[PDB]
Amino acid sequence: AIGLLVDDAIVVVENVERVMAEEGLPPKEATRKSMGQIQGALVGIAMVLS
Amino acid sequence: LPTGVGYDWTGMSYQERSGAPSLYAISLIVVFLCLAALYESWSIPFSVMLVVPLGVIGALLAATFRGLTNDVYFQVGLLTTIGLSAKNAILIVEFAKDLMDKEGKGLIEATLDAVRMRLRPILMTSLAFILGVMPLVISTGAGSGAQNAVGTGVMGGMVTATVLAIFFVPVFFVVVRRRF
Amino acid sequence: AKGDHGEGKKGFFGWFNRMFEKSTHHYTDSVGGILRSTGRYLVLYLIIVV
Amino acid sequence: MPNFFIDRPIFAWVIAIIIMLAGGLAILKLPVAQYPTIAPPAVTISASYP
Repeated sequence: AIGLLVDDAIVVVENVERVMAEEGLPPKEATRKSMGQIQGALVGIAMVLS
Repeated sequence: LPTGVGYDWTGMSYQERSGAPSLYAISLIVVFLCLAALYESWSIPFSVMLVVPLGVIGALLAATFRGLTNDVYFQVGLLTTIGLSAKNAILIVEFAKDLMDKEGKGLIEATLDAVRMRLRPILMTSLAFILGVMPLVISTGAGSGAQNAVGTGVMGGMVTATVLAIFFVPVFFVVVRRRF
Repeated sequence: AKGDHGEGKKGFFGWFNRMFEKSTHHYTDSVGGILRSTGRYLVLYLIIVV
Repeated sequence: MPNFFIDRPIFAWVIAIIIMLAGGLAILKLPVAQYPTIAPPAVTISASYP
């Protein structure tokens, strides 16, 4: 699991830098719209994972 | 044998009760159910499901090419690859089925830009993993099989997982999403 | 800030960021011809499913 | 809540079933008796002097 672990972490640190170099928002307001598209996301892993 | 003689299996053979392989058959009959939440419809979920072999094949090849068998150690290492692969697929199919209900886009639309957005994380995650698990696909001291049995089913996996996930997953998306 | 993906600069990541930003695109749209004719993957499937 | 499940009526059935499933599953693995064990435990010593 030194991986599923990593692609929970990497899939949220990327997905804001990726919103900031497309929308061009402040770090905070993107890490918010970003997490808004991966809410229910971490709910099929958390479910399917188990 | 002569009447009056009979037999019994003991210990390493008796085991145990109970014990059935339909565990995974009830697992797989609820990973449907979980996705039917995430992705609004009953018809969609198949998009991530169909992934699952694109993962095992490479891991099986990697074991068969190294000449190591179906352990528990390979067997768990399979299950990490069946989920890591299907996690990545969950993100692709999510972004797609959102950057067309939020944005409101055409029928094919950014199923492409879904795979575009996600290609950067999917690549560096699997790069890190295959790199971190490297020395434990050779290592060969103590646990020279134990540790070696762990990596080979991942090595072969995350190789087959990502290098097919990019391609087959939007096939699986568009095929199915049209079909109903 | 909007648009930015650092395509060239001082360190050996200018070398790289242009390199990955090249590699992405050369195999971004290669789904295109694939998705039009699904069939030649949809039964390449069964070759790997078996 | 109920408005949210009218908003997502699919989650609804995969909560009903996810219950019925991993509940009715319990009825495969549940002790069946008559009345629960109410009578107080009793140890008996026995011996025999021929």
